[PDB]
Formats: sequence, C-alpha cells, structure tokens
Amino acid sequence: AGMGLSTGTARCYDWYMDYLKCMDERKEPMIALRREHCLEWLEDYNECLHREKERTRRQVIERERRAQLAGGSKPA
Amino acid sequence: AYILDFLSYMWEKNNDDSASYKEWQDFLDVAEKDRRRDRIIAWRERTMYDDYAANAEEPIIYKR
Repeated sequence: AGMGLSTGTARCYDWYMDYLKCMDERKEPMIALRREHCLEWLEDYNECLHREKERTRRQVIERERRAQLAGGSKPA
Repeated sequence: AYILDFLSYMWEKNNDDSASYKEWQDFLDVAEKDRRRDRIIAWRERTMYDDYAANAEEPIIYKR
C-alpha cells in the first residue's frame, strides 16, 4: 500500500512517514487538534507530491521574462 | 361500639412510623443512586474506533 512500482517504496513515502511520525508523537485528544501542530510536515509532503510552489516560482520568473521583453526591447 | 375501639387499637398497633421513615429514606437513596449513575454515564464520547487520538488510552492490539 506504500510499495513502489519500480522501486522498493514510493517516491514520497518518507515524507508521508515523517508526517505520520509527527502525528504519532503529539498528545492532543483529537486528530484535528494534532493536525494543527504538524502542518509543516504535511506541507512538505504535499510539495513532494505535486511541486505546486516550484511551479509557482517558475511561473513568476516567466511573467518577469515576458515583461522584460515586451516593455523592454532596447536596441544597441 | 367496642368493635370500633378495637379496630382503632388494631390500626395503632399495625402502624409503624419509623418503618415509614426508613421506607422514605430508601426510596430517596435508590432514586439518588440512579440519578448519579446516569449523570456519570452521560459523559459519552463518540468517534470512530480507528481514532487513535480520541482513544489514545485504550489497550488495543491490532492485526493488519
């Protein structure tokens, strides 16, 4: 259920295990209360999964590159 | 008219006021114990059995 398709484990299995270890070591009587204290590991696991923030950074660099070529077309 | 006096004596002999008081006290005690038990039971939490945080203190062994 966490077994890899061509490798031993999945590519983001260890990030998931970090998150579950954080959830294991908290002592709050509710899962919803424990989740508020492990949000950094859940965020890193989601970044392993889909890379939304790396894609966002590349989109911002592309917006600046498209801005420095339309507004700026300076000839020598 | 003597029958009336003897029946009055029979009423007074059969009535026992201390037994009435003990009956009243036992009634109150049984009702109070029911109320106390029910009030403690009503702290009735409810999540799923796999909630390991709400059931953190139960001694559960899993086979998976």
